[PDB]
Amino acid sequence: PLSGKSRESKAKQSLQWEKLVKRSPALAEVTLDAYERTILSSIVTPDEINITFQDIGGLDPLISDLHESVIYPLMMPEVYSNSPLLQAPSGVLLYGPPGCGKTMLAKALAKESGANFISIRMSSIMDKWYGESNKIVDAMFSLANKLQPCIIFIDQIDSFLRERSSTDHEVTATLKAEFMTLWDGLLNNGRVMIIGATNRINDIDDAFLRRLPKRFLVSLPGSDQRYKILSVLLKDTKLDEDEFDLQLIADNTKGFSGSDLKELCREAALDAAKEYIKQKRQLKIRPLKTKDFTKKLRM
Amino acid sequence: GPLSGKSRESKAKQSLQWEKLVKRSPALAEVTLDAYERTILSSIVTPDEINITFQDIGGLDPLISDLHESVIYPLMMPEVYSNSPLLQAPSGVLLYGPPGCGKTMLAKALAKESGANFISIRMSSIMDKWYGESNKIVDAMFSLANKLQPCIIFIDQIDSFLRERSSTDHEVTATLKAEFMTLWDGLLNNGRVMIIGATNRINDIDDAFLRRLPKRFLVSLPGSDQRYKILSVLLKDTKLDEDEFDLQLIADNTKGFSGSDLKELCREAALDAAKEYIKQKRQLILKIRPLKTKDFTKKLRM
Amino acid sequence: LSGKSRESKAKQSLQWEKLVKRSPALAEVTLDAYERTILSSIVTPDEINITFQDIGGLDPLISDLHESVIYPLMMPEVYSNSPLLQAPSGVLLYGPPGCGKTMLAKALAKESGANFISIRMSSIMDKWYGESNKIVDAMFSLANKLQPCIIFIDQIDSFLRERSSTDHEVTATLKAEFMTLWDGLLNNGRVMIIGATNRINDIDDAFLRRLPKRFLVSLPGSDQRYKILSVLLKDTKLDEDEFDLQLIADNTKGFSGSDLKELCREAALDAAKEYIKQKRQRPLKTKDFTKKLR
Amino acid sequence: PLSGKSRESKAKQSLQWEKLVKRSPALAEVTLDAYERTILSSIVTPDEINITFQDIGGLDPLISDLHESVIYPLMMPEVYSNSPLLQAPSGVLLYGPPGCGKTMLAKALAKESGANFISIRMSSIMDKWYGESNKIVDAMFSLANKLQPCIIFIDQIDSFLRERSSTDHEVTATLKAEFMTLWDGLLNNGRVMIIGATNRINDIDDAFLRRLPKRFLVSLPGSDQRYKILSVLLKDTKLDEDEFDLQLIADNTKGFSGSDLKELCREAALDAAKEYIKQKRQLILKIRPLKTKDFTKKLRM
Amino acid sequence: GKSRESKAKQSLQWEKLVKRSPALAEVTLDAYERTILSSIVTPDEINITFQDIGGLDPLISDLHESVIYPLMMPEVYSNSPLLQAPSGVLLYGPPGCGKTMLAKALAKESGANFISIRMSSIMDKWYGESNKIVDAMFSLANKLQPCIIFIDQIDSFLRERSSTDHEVTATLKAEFMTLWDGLLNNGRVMIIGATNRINDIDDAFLRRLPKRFLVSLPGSDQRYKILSVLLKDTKLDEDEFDLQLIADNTKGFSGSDLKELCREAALDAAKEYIKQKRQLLKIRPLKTKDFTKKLRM
Amino acid sequence: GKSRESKAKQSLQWEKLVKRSPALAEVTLDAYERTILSSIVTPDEINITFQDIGGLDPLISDLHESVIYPLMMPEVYSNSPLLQAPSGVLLYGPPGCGKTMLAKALAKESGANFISIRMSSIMDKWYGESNKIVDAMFSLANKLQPCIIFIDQIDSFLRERSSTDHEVTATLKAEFMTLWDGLLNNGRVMIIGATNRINDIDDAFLRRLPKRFLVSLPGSDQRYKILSVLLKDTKLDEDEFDLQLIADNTKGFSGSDLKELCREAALDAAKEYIKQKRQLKIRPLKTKDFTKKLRM
Ligand SMILES: Nc1ncnc2c1ncn2[C@@H]1O[C@H](COP(=O)(O)OP(=O)(O)OP(=O)(O)O)[C@@H](O)[C@H]1O
Ligand SMILES: Nc1ncnc2c1ncn2[C@@H]1O[C@H](COP(=O)(O)OP(=O)(O)OP(=O)(O)O)[C@@H](O)[C@H]1O
Ligand SMILES: Nc1ncnc2c1ncn2[C@@H]1O[C@H](COP(=O)(O)OP(=O)(O)OP(=O)(O)O)[C@@H](O)[C@H]1O
Ligand SMILES: Nc1ncnc2c1ncn2[C@@H]1O[C@H](COP(=O)(O)OP(=O)(O)OP(=O)(O)O)[C@@H](O)[C@H]1O
Ligand SMILES: Nc1ncnc2c1ncn2[C@@H]1O[C@H](COP(=O)(O)OP(=O)(O)OP(=O)(O)O)[C@@H](O)[C@H]1O
Ligand SMILES: Nc1ncnc2c1ncn2[C@@H]1O[C@H](COP(=O)(O)OP(=O)(O)OP(=O)(O)O)[C@@H](O)[C@H]1O
Ligand SMILES: [Mg+2]
Ligand SMILES: [Mg+2]
Ligand SMILES: [Mg+2]
Ligand SMILES: [Mg+2]
Ligand SMILES: [Mg+2]
Ligand SMILES: [Mg+2]
Repeated sequence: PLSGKSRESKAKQSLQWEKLVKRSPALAEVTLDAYERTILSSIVTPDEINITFQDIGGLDPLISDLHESVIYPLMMPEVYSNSPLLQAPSGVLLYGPPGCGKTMLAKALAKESGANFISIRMSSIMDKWYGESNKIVDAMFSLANKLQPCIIFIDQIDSFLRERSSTDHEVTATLKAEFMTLWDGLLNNGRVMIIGATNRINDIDDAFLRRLPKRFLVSLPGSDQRYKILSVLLKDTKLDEDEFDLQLIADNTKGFSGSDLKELCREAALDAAKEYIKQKRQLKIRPLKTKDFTKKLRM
Repeated sequence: GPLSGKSRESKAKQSLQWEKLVKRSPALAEVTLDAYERTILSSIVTPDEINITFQDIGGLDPLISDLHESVIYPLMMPEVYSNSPLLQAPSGVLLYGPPGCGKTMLAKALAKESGANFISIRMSSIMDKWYGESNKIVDAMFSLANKLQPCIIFIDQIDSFLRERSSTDHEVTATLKAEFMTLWDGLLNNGRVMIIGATNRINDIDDAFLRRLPKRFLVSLPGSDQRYKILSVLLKDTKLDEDEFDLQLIADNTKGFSGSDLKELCREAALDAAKEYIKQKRQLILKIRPLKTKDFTKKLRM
Repeated sequence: LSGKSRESKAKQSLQWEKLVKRSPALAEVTLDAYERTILSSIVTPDEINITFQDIGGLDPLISDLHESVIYPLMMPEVYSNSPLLQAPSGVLLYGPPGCGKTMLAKALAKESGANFISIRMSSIMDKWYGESNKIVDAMFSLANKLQPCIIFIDQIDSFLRERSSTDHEVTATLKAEFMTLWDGLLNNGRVMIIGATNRINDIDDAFLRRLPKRFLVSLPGSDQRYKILSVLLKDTKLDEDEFDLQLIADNTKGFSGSDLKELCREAALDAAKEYIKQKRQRPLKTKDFTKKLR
Repeated sequence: PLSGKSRESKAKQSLQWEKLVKRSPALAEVTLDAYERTILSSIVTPDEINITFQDIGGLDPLISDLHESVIYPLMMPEVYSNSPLLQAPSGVLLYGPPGCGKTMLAKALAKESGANFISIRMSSIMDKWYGESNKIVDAMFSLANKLQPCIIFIDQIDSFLRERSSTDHEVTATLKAEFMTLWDGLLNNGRVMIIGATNRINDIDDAFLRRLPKRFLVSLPGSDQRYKILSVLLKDTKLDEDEFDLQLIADNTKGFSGSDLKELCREAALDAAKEYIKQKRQLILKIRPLKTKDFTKKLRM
Repeated sequence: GKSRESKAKQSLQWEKLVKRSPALAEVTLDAYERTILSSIVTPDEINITFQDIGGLDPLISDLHESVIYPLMMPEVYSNSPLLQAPSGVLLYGPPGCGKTMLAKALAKESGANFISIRMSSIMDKWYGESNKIVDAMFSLANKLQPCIIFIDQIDSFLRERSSTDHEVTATLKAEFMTLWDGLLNNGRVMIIGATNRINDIDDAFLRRLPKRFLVSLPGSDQRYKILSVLLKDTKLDEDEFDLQLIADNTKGFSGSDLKELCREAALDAAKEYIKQKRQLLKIRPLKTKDFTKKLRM
Repeated sequence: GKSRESKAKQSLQWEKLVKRSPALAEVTLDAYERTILSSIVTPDEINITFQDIGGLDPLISDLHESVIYPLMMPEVYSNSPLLQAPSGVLLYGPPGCGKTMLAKALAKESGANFISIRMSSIMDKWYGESNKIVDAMFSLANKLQPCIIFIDQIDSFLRERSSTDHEVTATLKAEFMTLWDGLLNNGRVMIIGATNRINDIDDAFLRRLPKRFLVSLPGSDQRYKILSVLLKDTKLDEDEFDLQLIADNTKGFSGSDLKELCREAALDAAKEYIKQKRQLKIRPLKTKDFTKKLRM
């Protein structure tokens, strides 16, 4: 193990295992090894994510495609048992320009999708002790198999699954080989699926990119997609009907990512409520206007 | 006395795999093992654990027949070949090629249909942080493969295990790979042990390890007829349209598609064609409509 | 790990005690070993001599930075009415060198009231395998533990370089880990990562999106040069009639804040050499400034 | 605890000891330590080897040089006792490209040469327990001295004797230092010679390379050498009297190692006889004589 | 192991056993059996009811239906030979959960004669004394026919056999394996074990413990039941006290952790009354707030 | 054990126990119990008051009202069964703080019989002797009913159990777990332990230590209080001496660091008086002596 020895890590693992058993009572009889228990600290429950698929704007076709091709085949195998071709992908890639909502879809998958979610970082695998990283990867796949509808999420997967080179470190090379062997090898994986989000799809190795067959292009939002982005972002605000012209705001945000639109919303909200902020600091928020956004917009 | 592989579930897996091996070959009941060989026993792959036969791999029929006549028959039927010393099975086999073209499929078919005892070894079973334990693990792997006399030591992604040795290589990894070369082809040669590897990067393998893999199978990208064969195999046990489905057009337009790409395309086509049935069943919780060429070519890029 | 050194352990204990004195609620907080090593990089108050009143020219940028960064972060009760009023996840200071970005970070460290972590590439890279990623993860977990926290990366162009094949494996996986913790599945608390850079094109786009609030600390305007000269020449004897700051500001064309500092230092030093000579054996005037001007 | 705790290990050690005493009756009076008993499992007898010096083709000058400079100075010291310089080397390095015949020569030294053979491996040397590896190395040298004409063969010796650095393990550092001391130190090994085989000679430490002073370069075969290797491999195999032309195959196999030629011969015999095995498998008469085309169809030409 | 206090304890336990079961009277005991008699646990020495263990009701029911009733009432199960009592029982799990509570309730409410043996009574410095002690333990257990031999933290006694073990430890383990299941099999004797490290137990020793109970960490409803049991005969506020909130917010808590939390909460709630009593009505009824001060949410 | 000096010490401790608690008379102790009796410490041997621990006043009060009063005054806490004393107490934190100081103050004036055991007493070479020693330790602690068994540096004794541990250490730990919380539970016996490495302690052993006190490094106010306590019964200047400056510049210091600083400052301030005495009063302490050694 050599990572779940600390008392805080053991407490985290017990919390996550208790949550998993509460969600799936059949997991009570499932026993884990020390390395699998080390992986348990990477289990991410729907309670940790405060983000629903409803908070995703401009990706409704992508969400429906993701559902009907990924979520339901993984989560409803009885429905899809008419043909053996109706299966969940062995991997899923969410690739696109930065700020368009790949990790948003990952958070919604952690929350809304029934699948147990393991979000694994490189730091939780790379161990300086010899041969520990490969055992950690093997136990991650073993634990994902034991929690049978599991999703292994690797954020920024381009670095994890980088094109193998002769200059790669030995432990990294054995890590990548072990991941390729367990991901698709002699021994099949039962309803275990790997999800990756990345900005550079070309940095991913060809043999790793092959193991991510279902790829979702979370591209820069269109005009309508920006309209839905703004509608989702300015939820739970004033949004006066006469003072606000959302369509003009959406068309003025040419080449704007979702994170940039969040920044624009935050700036406009801070500027519009600044008088109320000063009054509250000394001791209502004015309706949001197109003037505030247009002042913050370049146009 | 290895410090790893002594877990209770690991011991249960070793007992189960040994039971399966003894049931397959009753002569192995008298065979005794050391503890390190018992930890190697967890990597034994028994034919019931594999769902893939040689009939499930399409477009590699010349390769499959060549693999049979040059690898499987000289190893599994030595009495037929016991007339010339040059008719012996190769000491190693390399299935190399672009990703997704069917190397693990051939490994699965070798584990199932060949009848050789199969050890699929991963590096996490070999690397041990304790000093001189990886070498003992490798020695036990070769000793166990010699005890189960017709054996295949399969190492998937063997280009990482048998990578080009260098001065920057780790000490334990260097002695591990040197021990692997010594046991693979050295003094006291193995009886009927064959080491099969699968790589995407053949040029990453060391020259000495490569020499020890004299039989090389290039599982290259499929051609038009080969892609038709893969599409026909993948679309078996599935309702297909009559006088409307054009598999030849799909195979022709899938230029550069590996077998995994065709598998994903077939999966997506089945998901698209059955979507109305999926909705109807979800409402409950006709049948799947026959797959047309328009269904395949909708998402197929030309 | 750097926590083996006796001096490093003493520094970590001193920084932890300063943090606990600042925030008494941190007494019950336990830290990992890697977070303890990150504790050596923490810049508590009463170490920085730079105040927000010590920066001239960029006072509108100071007020904008306050109202958009410090108050949203340090006063969540005022901004808690709406979920769009939270502090930015990242803040960028970019422009030409010598314009006061480092003082802006220093005044933020002294005056904002949030715990300040100043990290560097040299203090983040480790010799062993996987220790850099664990160190980055501990940095983010520590910044979450000290709930109002500002992580500073001076010369953030090098730390957040655009990813390419020429980058080392350790650096690439470090940057990916930084991305994952900065904006990933697990939302951070009131953690803000701030960097000062000279080149804005060297920053990765996926790291630029993580710095939504960008402040252009550019070359000063003429009124800004006047404010800079007034701040720099404070508590200094100046002539009531001979000294005139207007033409000093007007003649300084294409001069940054560091260049204005250099001009002020030379003008003060040529006059103070006479005082040193008198000691061995006069207010500052404009003519000394104009002599060095070209 | 000590290594080799298996009952099969005890059976192997006792069998090898009985073989050694049968070969040389003088060894019966020699008592062994526990670690020397564990080293006894690495004893290689000529009955375990089926490769003689006649099975190695294209290396006749190297084989004769190896004999007259290594085997005869060691196995027949009476002849060489006239001069103190006429002595066996402290070590022998068989280095070269992979597949060229170094392990063939080691097998032939184990079989034909009368020296007791210790084919040691790193799995029988390295031990996790403290100080056991050094005692194993010491007892290896003690046993080699007891079985007085002895060859300690370490295959892939570039990993055992790799260039020492500050990054090596403490156990390996003391292991290498103990091997260095016993190999060439104060106390003199009588007729113990350490033969090594490697592909990377440059990976060996200079202080260990100087302990392997008789170096044999088993290089890639020439056309004459390839002809001899093919003639050796194709012996006791039916070949065509007229259509078969070995010289053309030898000329066309440029850069082919001995292993490459062995694989070529194996696949040529498989494809040439393929009608015979098909009939036999149908049943379950005569193998067709091998022709030039059988090697040509498997060659690049 | 002979001393005046120990001899008095042995005599007291023997009269307790004789008064409990008249058949056990007029039975000759060896000196080593007499020494083993000091480890006999009687029902009055245990203050734990089966009702004092909450959150394990399926485990209590399974224990009664598979362990206690087959051992205690063979007459009901006499029709089929397959309904016999287990040779051994293992109560394994993480520390904190009620393995010792289960063992205490077995010592009090199963009705079997109980031998709670410890390593001090078994291990003996002199030659061959420990094996004779184990032999006498099994002989005494056979003499009191419905006997339970409870070895708490049984992973230390039944640890995996190795060469590094002492000669006397290996002989002890082999003697225990021989008497546990060998020739001349025992009567209604069951060796109940409790441990945290099940993997440390030897394979043959685990084989001799067929019926294994996993007393895992409590779930939310099990925590609610444990908190309800621990707060029995304790005044609780009618409206302020919310036990479900405390059960849901004590994630990862074992039963011992809940006991300590309840003790600390009671102390904090009754601090004012305790100070008033020390310097001179009743303890203040416990609220949710008292537990949430100590809670880390 | 089984020595003339050892038996004399055991007899002396037994007379001290019977003198303090008259009900302990006519109580028979086994040979191993008599051996454990040499580890009994008494208020005479400990010359440290709870008032001699500065800065830890909230910890002192918490320790009192949650440990000492529930253990030594059971009549007050009688009505509610949940008001019992903890089965164990752990004092953990960085070295230098008052963990042993707290243990000494508990040994003096908590009123409990104290067994300050060390690993030389418990661990024995002979077979089964250490388990019998632990059993007799618990039997003696139960006999002296309000007892406290203090094990300084308890991380080593209660370390995480492993199969690579010696069989006697594993058996010793299992016996300690069984007697600490098992069948036939102890009376008013509490196991207090001090450590710097709480993470080294086993999960079952840490479970058996429910009450845990973090004696962390002193703050500025705590440093002032510790300096005031350490500089008691010594002469300090009325005008030159200011404790707040020294407490401010002693950043990151523990109590031990302050004790050594105070000792160095006292030596340097009394150096000339000591030289005069060696040739043949104490100069009042000023801030110059403390800030001279201080590196700020
Ligand atoms: N489809 C969307 N719906 C709603 N908000 C969105 C959407 N896309 C982006 N955003 C906003 O922009 C932010 C982008 O964060 P996120 O982590 O999802 O980006 P990303 O696409 O994964 O980028 P990167 O991989 O570079 O981190 C979100 O937190 C949200 O505030
Ligand atoms: N010739 C084929 N016939 C049928 N299916 C195939 C064929 N080739 C590949 N596939 C499909 O591709 C999937 C992946 O297994 P495959 O054997 O292709 O991996 P691989 O070729 O070893 O590539 P990698 O080295 O990247 O693992 C299989 O599930 C299989 O369904
Ligand atoms: N507004 C200002 N008021 C006073 N001095 C200033 C101001 N701006 C810059 N300076 C001077 O510029 C010098 C250069 O440091 P400064 O903080 O400006 O660097 P910077 O803008 O962060 O540049 P870089 O990225 O090259 O480090 C300072 O030492 C300071 O004297
Ligand atoms: N000179 C030769 N004559 C006949 N056969 C040869 C010759 N060299 C090699 N071979 C064939 O190649 C096979 C392997 O050769 P060998 O094991 O000696 O390789 P090597 O030179 O030791 O390389 P490595 O050090 O990588 O093992 C032998 O079984 C033999 O049949
Ligand atoms: N299921 C439960 N119901 C009620 N109280 C419990 C339960 N489990 C534990 N407790 C409380 O916790 C205390 C300790 O529990 P117990 O003695 O069963 O643990 P243990 O099995 O000895 O731990 P270990 O596994 O470390 O030996 C008991 O005094 C009891 O009050
Ligand atoms: N709170 C305090 N008030 C006064 N003096 C103190 C205090 N804490 C420590 N000291 C000084 O430290 C000395 C004892 O230190 P102590 O042994 O308690 O440290 P510790 O934390 O127990 O060390 P360790 O954990 O390494 O055993 C005493 O002589 C005392 O002068
Ligand atoms: Mg992202
Ligand atoms: Mg594959
Ligand atoms: Mg700067
Ligand atoms: Mg060789
Ligand atoms: Mg217990
Ligand atoms: Mg102490």
